[PDB]
Amino acid sequence: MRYRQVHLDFHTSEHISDIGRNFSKKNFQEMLQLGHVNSITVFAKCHHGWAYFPSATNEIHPRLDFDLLGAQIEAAHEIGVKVPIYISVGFDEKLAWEKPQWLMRDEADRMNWVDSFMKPGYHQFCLNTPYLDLVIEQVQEVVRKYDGDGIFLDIVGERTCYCTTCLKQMQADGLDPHNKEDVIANGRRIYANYTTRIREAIDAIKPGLPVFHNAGHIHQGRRDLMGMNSHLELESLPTGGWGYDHFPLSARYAQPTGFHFLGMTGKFHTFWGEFGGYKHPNALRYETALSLANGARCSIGDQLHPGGQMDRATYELIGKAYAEVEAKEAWCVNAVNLADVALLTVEAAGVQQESGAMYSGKVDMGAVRMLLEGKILFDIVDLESDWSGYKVLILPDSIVMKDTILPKVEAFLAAGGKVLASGRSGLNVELTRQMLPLGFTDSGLNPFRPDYFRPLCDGMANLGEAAYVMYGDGRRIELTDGTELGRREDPYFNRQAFRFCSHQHAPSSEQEGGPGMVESAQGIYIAWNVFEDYATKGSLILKEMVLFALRRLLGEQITLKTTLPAQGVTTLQHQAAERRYINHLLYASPVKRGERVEIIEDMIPLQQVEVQLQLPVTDVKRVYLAPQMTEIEFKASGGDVQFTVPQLECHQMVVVEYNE
Amino acid sequence: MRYRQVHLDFHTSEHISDIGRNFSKKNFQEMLQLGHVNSITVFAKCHHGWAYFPSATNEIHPRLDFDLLGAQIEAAHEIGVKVPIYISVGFDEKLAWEKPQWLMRDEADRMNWVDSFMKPGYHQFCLNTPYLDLVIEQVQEVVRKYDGDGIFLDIVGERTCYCTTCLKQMQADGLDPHNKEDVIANGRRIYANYTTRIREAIDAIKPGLPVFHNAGHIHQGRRDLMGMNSHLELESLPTGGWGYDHFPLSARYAQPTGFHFLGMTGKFHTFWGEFGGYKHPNALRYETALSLANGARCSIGDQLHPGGQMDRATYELIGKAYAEVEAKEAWCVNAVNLADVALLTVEAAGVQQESGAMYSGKVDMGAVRMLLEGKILFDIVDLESDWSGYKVLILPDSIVMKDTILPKVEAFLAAGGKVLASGRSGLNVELTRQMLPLGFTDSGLNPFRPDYFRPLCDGMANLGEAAYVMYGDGRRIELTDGTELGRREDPYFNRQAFRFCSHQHAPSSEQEGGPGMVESAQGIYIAWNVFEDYATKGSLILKEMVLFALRRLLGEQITLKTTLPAQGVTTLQHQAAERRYINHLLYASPVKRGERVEIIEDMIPLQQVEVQLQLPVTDVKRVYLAPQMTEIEFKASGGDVQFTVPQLECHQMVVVEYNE
Ligand SMILES: [Zn+2]
Ligand SMILES: [Zn+2]
Repeated sequence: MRYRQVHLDFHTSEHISDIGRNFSKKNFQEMLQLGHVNSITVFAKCHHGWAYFPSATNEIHPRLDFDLLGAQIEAAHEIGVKVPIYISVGFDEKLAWEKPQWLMRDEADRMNWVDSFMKPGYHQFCLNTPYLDLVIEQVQEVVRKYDGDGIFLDIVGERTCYCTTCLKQMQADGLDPHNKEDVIANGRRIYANYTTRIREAIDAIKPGLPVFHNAGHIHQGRRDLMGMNSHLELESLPTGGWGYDHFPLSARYAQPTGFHFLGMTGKFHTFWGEFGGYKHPNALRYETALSLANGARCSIGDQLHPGGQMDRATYELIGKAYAEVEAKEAWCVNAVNLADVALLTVEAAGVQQESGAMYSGKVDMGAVRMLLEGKILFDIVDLESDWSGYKVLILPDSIVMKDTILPKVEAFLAAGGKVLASGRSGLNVELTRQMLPLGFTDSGLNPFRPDYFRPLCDGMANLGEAAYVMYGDGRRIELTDGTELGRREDPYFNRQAFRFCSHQHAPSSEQEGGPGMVESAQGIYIAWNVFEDYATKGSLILKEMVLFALRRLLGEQITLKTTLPAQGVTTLQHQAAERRYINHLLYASPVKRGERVEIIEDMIPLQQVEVQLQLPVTDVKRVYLAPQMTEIEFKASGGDVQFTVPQLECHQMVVVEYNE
Repeated sequence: MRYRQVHLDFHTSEHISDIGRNFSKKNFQEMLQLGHVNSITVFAKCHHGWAYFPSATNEIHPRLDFDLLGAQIEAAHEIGVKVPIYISVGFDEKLAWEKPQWLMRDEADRMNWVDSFMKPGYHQFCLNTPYLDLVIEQVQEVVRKYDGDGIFLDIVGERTCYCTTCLKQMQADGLDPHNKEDVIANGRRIYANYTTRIREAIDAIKPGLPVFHNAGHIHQGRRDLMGMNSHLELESLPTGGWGYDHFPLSARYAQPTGFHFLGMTGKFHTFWGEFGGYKHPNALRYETALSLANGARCSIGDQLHPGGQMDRATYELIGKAYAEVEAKEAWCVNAVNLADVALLTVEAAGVQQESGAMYSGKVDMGAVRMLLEGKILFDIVDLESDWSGYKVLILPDSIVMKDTILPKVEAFLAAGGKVLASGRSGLNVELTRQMLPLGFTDSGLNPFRPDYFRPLCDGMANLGEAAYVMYGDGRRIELTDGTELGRREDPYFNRQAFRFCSHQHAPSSEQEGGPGMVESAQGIYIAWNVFEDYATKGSLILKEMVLFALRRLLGEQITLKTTLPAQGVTTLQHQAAERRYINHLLYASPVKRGERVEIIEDMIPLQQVEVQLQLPVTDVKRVYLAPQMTEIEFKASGGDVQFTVPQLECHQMVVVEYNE
């Protein structure tokens, strides 16, 4: 899987003329070279529904006079650039106008994404209709006729559809359209039927041609949906609707599954379709680095001007990131993540949470923020993952012990694992009893919110002893055999009519309300929804409480310590074949501009970044900066090594060579 | 005016007992010393309406047994700490329950801030009622009986009120309550009558006792409202509702007026009343530094626990900022700002704008962001300011040439000033004709939005030649005697039903649409609302266009150039008495946590920050880091000096000593 990809959008209105008139093999090749691009996904069929080749199963764009798809594959292949081919599935707008009977409908007869033809935008087809047969024919034609390096199928996933075809079919199969569960399950079958028919059609022509089905998100805990692809493309524009948490939450779930996967961002300031929109180079330098460090290849979105001329400014911008990716690839191929901590996301565990961004939940964003800022080495796991390689399992806020979860947690604890649990985590489904041996009994929903946490151990809060406000829902708890690491204090009263103090919550009554943080032999419990609190209010104390509990659980076994500050990111990747570890160190700080877009313009050097590793190896040979190939001083005793990076700009890889 | 103030909130419910029971002279003094506090505003009367002294004109808090106000003034005065005294005016909640007839009403009979007594919160009194007489009595009592260092009067400003008293009075004075203008003007008289009665009552007891009337914002272009105070306190919690633009927009307007003024932030993570809420020290280190650099003293908000014990964690946190302010004060007293650029805010010019934060407009935030990120030395000016000392006047987006503005702009241009204007700036009120000699004629509202700007000069856009998307409303214009610095390109069409291309706007038609940026002898015009665009979308090209035009207008006369990166702030302040300039250099990067709060945890050193100054002095004696008192190498030729700061952490002052 190539590291330096471009996703070249070509959603082009029938009402624009002279399509491709300014295309040239020379221009296409010069700009790929300016961008250091080694793969470019080009269009066979766009959202408007047109083919960019003289098609027999679809209509060519009515203002295109030549085989643009063919010319692009030839131009790229002649300079060693691979060319996966894009087909819009969910959208075919020129067919939408002829076959509205095949479009998705909600319960109230509404189309998506746009609810009429009297407004601009696209109308999604239902794959439970004969539109599926037309899609297979069109996919078959492209796979037969063109020497592409794979197929990208867009606007697909499990839907809920109430179109005439779906309502008749559900009634004939004895399903109830008024039962939401029935319609969700119908849509699971409809989607699986589509991906099964695509794999069979393609395997009858070019066996093992790569296929990716784009839903815009990799749904966690769904191995069936991931397995319908040959590889994963994580569409994740941090300035385009996804936010900056979405990529690490996805990548740290993807890498341990064994799938090859890329992070796809955009060249655009905002989102897809932003003609004339440009990030600063430093944004793409950091975003590509963060893909490499997490075990991913890179894609950068672009849209080709209707005239077919590739934009110089764009490939200048892509090249500033991709020249650096070229020099580092060698240290990223076949890499496996070393992690101390398994995070079972609320999403992976199949439990309801508050949305905090388009495809991320608030508990999950809370936890990932603390893990990244805390330099904890982690993977994200689901109920199918093997937990036994992880020292600590995090159960954030809402992991109730249902039939599908408790046995796997009990087995992890029996085998010597430790758990960090917060809030409802560990409760039975009924929320009446704590089922994990964490050293306390549950006395029910805490009856004050907000309330206070007082640390009872030194080195937890940077400012020391105080009553710190907790905004999360709490559990009142009673110590049994556990050790108290901090306590709950009640406010004088809850903010209410006739009883309120100042602008917000009442101050602390300074009356003890039982323990707030409890340590036992098998881990640490925090009596508040602290992870959702950190994604909502962002109080620093929430992170300090969690990172204190994790550092205590990991003790002397912690694999990494560093002075890399909070906004920085680190990973420790293993190239076994090459008998080396790669410590990835990054520092960039997105900053809010416009109303809410978080952007990167500055890239500030750090100096004298100290790392202490604890590798499961016998003898450390040497330590060097890649790709500079600059030895640095280190001190090693067995697999325990310490070093200092003189200077870090954006991203620095530090290679530790060993003897096993 | 002291540099190290605390605003000690004490809004305390009647339903909390043992008020002040844990107060002690020793605790109050220890915590002031831990915090390096040299002034603390303490409460005589809170929002709940209680006195904190045995009052004859108001009721003491019913659970307070001793003169808390008296004890606090004595404890502070005995260690050389000044004590201004706080009186809630707008709120007296225990009186609200007895005299609801004196409360403000809107057109629909609604109270503010909270629209019933069956919900928690405060109910604002109307100062057009006999409540004003009770306020004067209570202010008189506090000024007679207590040795305070000033009065802070809270919840006041110009209102619009439709209470029974106001409606009767308006009808009797021949005003029309259904005419909004009439009610606004009534409220201007009501507020002026309140501040006039306060100054006369206080001057009859302690002539020239400091008074500040808090509206939460200094309204720009209103010298009458500023002049009702002895000094200005800019309430500006960047994590508490105000945002990070509000302080520089206010401070760079305040300093050149001659008022002594402070920046008031909070110790809290969020806003006032956040018991148990704590920022990281680095946030207050930066925020206090930014006050010093802009010519302001510092206040940090706190709220005293009802028990009267000052919180150790809080005064640890305040001390980490205030120890550093103590060492730097010497270089901030009697300082005057050196600026190349006058920014006439939309607010100062009295013109409508889109709100972009609680008390800042989008055009004004756009402009301040570009000036700070661009290291342009600036003041904010109104129609009463003297413009003649400024090389460049900025007219952002919407400064139409009404009777109150055009003569002052024509006089500034005649005297050799240059203007940067955008969008509607310079148009007549009718928006049919450009009234400034900027080298083009106006051909009306541009009929495409969005559209494109192509730079025609090198060194404008970091990625070079391209069509960059402009989202702001445009003016189509026609070159006459001006020079074109870039052009407008039309899209194929506007996004509409039946005509749309891809997800957003149509790509560039590459058809010239007239000039977009025009240079003349007297300045530069940009044919888009670029400042509102930068506060909405945040496209980097918008800043690059503006800073290119400003650098061109200033040419060789630019007073400062630096490698301090974009997120950094610089000012050049003049201590005339001490025959030195102070170059202030800051780097901190607030980062979004929770849902939207922008916080500071990291403080990253910068290295080898280069500055070139052009001072109007003959001979530079020396250059040193204060307060370290460390000489640095420099090269001077007349008033032209260059130096390099080895290391900058948070804030560094660089002192340039001269001979005139
Ligand atoms: Zn359907
Ligand atoms: Zn009134």
